[PDB]
Amino acid sequence: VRFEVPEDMQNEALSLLEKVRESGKVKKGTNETTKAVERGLAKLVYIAEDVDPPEIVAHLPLLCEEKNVPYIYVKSKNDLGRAVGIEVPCASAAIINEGELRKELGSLVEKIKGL
Amino acid sequence: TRPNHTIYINNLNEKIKKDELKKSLYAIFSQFGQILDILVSRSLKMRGQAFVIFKEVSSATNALRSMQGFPFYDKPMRIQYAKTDSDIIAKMKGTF
Amino acid sequence: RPNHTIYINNLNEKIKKDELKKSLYAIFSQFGQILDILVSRSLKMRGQAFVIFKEVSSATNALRSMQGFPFYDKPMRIQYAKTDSDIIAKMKGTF
RNA sequence: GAGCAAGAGCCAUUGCACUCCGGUUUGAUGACCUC
Ligand SMILES: O=P([O-])(O)O
Repeated sequence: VRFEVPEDMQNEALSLLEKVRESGKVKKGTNETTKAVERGLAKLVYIAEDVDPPEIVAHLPLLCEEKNVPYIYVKSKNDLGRAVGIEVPCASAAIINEGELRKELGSLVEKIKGL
Repeated sequence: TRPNHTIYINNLNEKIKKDELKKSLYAIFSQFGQILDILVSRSLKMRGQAFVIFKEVSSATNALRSMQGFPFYDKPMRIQYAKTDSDIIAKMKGTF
Repeated sequence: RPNHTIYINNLNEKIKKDELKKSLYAIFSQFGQILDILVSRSLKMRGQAFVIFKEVSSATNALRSMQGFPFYDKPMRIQYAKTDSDIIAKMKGTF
């Protein structure tokens, strides 16, 4: 984990996930997300902070940085699992299309660019 | 045991999803005359069974006679007439 | 000449392919394992199919039993597929 | 292992409907499926 993220910023990003499933396209789970990034389809990825073992998502920051993809941390992976609409935990996700919620996502990106 | 426009079928394969079940039933049974509807549920009380609503009783009879014990999804159909008229049939009669 | 695969024609052409595959399965699973089911995609070749079982006996029982069965209200013509005509069909888009 | 990306087991029920009603374990830390 590279930087700290305030709670409200997360909660916002999760709301934005659940919403963006309605108009955009989401890739859920770490293998799909890594693939999405490698193919440069990733608009922004989500990483959970309670992944055990950490080696599962540990390569996402480096890989996003190499492909110029913004990325945000969220506390719980059960939360992330709920946010993407599945019946199990989720460790990492990625928005690869949004349409409706462009400016919202946009605004979140610079907030992440803070640190 | 008294002839009805509707045949009641059971001993069906409970693993088959509902829409598929309706369409497969309609294949094997549209054979016998016009079908007004096919009714399927997978609730506790209604699983494994189906109702096929023929427009004509003759159709019903030939279906029942011709398909009795037929291995549908590898599992022998038990067919018998429905105990009472399906609502659409009653409406047609017209009682209801 | 007996095969583990039967060829069917006089199928009903106003039936979409997924439903067709499933219904075919519904009526043929009773004779044994089915490796695959292919329906025609061309227009030549408009109402045709291959059902590929695993065992030749399966295909033989199926052929005897279902000859002329009025599937979607049209009695099937069923025969043994010629050797490799199914994989050759799948390799092209004839299907 | 590669590909795919959300279902897959078990227990119970043989049950006559036309608005709808069992339980349980597992699966994005990757199920059925393809090679
Ligand atoms: O959608 P899939 O996982 O059944 O291929």
